[PDB]
Amino acid sequence: RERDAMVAKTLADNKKSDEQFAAAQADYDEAMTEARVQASSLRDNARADGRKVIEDA
Amino acid sequence: MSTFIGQLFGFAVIVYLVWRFIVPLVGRLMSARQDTVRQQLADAAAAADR
Repeated sequence: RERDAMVAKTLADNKKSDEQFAAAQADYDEAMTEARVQASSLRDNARADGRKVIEDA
Repeated sequence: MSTFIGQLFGFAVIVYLVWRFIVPLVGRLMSARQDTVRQQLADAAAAADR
């Protein structure tokens, strides 16, 4: 029983390891695209109120 | 006390026959199984550290 549980745990460990490996790049890209969409949120609000002050002045 | 000697020669030839033919194959079989389970444990530890 222990040896069969061991081989099953080894298979599951390999699978979960490769899955977490892929999830590494997945969440890295997710975080950096959240970051760049936050960045692109700025530089437009700045452009927005710049346009507002240019026109009101 | 001479049947003892004849049977003993019979036992000698039968143990020679087994040590010649049978014990090599069963040794190979148990060694193959030993090395198989060894490799299993090794790659188990490998997948764990991976």
